Amino acid sequence: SYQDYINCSREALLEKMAELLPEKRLTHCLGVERAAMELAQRFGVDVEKASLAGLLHDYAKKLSDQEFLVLIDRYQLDPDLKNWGNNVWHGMVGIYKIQEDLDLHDSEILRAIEIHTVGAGQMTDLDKVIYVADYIEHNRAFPGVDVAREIASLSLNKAVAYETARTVEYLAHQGFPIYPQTLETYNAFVHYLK
Amino acid sequence: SYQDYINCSREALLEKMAELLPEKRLTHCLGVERAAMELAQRFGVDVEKASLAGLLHDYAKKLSDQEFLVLIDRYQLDPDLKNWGNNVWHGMVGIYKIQEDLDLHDSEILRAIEIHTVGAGQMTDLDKVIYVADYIEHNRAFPGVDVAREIASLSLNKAVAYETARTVEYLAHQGFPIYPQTLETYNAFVHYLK
Ligand SMILES: Nc1ncnc2c1ncn2[C@@H]1O[C@H](COP(=O)(O)O)[C@@H](O)[C@H]1O
Ligand SMILES: Nc1ncnc2c1ncn2[C@@H]1O[C@H](COP(=O)(O)O)[C@@H](O)[C@H]1O
Ligand SMILES: [Fe+3]
Ligand SMILES: [Fe+3]
Ligand SMILES: [Fe+3]
Ligand SMILES: [Fe+3]
Repeated sequence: SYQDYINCSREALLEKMAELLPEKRLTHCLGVERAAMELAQRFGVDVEKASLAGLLHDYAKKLSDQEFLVLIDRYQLDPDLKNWGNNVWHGMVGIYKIQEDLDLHDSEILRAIEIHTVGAGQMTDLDKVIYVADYIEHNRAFPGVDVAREIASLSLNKAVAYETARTVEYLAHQGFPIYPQTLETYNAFVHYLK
Repeated sequence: SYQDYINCSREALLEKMAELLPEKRLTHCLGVERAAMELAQRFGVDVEKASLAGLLHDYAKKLSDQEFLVLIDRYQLDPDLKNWGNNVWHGMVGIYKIQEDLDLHDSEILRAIEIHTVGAGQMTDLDKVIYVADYIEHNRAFPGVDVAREIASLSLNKAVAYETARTVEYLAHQGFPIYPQTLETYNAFVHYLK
């Protein structure tokens, strides 16, 4: 059960999360919970760790800038993080909030949530499941989600590669800064597209 | 004159370059020579340094992999360079060939050619002129070259930002690895797009 990892039940979590997040964000988290489960089954990942990471992944999505900044200092994280924003922080810093609120200490789940947005050059299979589940969960309908879904049905590595290539492409298309760890992911996984 | 910087005349250079490169690549270099001159005038860069860098920028475009690898060892360059290819090498490594063949020692011209493909987080105005001239020279006709040209008529910084955003976008669109120094450029210049 989830109580094996956090300090409350799935139901109590859901109640807590419904306070912290708007409907759409919570529905998305439930989406990722389900998608992570199906991917974990297909690729030999502990389904329960995947489900819980999936549900928790955007837990900290609505922390203010101020709170993230507070968290950066308190946990003495990379000072460069202050030069960034919510996109980077909700996973990379938001893990400290999750740890505070829910007494989550499992290093594998924490890592999966940590790098769900930006990935890393080295990802565990759990990491990859969350990173992909987030992209392909059943409520998303961006153009090309069907291609992501087909790729994720066959290869987790190729799904990571595809998602990261489309993110780098969209960020550059939009003229947004690209967190350098995302490029690390991109360059590690890009060979899989072939 | 060019003899102020290299060991032969412009004419003798052109003869030498016509041997080293196919017509299209040489025509391109002449294109960049002219474009660099016009940009140097507009933005307060020494027109002669700009012209010469522009003409020399793709001098080493057809060195073999083997020669680049030879050059990496001899000049004891970043060993990571071996993990890459022509795109990165012709500027970043090709400067050593140019120095060998033409006795070019001016640090400013060398730097401009060095990073003409990938840029850097810090670029001199000469660097920027070459980086942009390469993109907008009169023989290019890629879709959007007209937008690049208009931007380069008004702002060198914005021209750098635009070119780099389109390169990052195209590399990700194509599924090619992205040399991490290119992202350095992208993230330094991207604010200029606003
Ligand atoms: N390296 C990055 N730098 C900045 N934003 C990013 C990066 N990678 C992903 N994002 C964006 O962060 C937002 C949240 O992503 P996600 O956590 O995957 O839903 C999305 O709009 C992504 O485009
Ligand atoms: N960071 C990079 N990594 C790999 N290739 C690149 C990078 N930046 C530019 N290129 C490519 O290298 C080629 C030569 O570029 P240029 O020297 O600007 O004509 C072009 O096809 C560019 O798309
Ligand atoms: Fe997220
Ligand atoms: Fe999400
Ligand atoms: Fe070039
Ligand atoms: Fe060129």
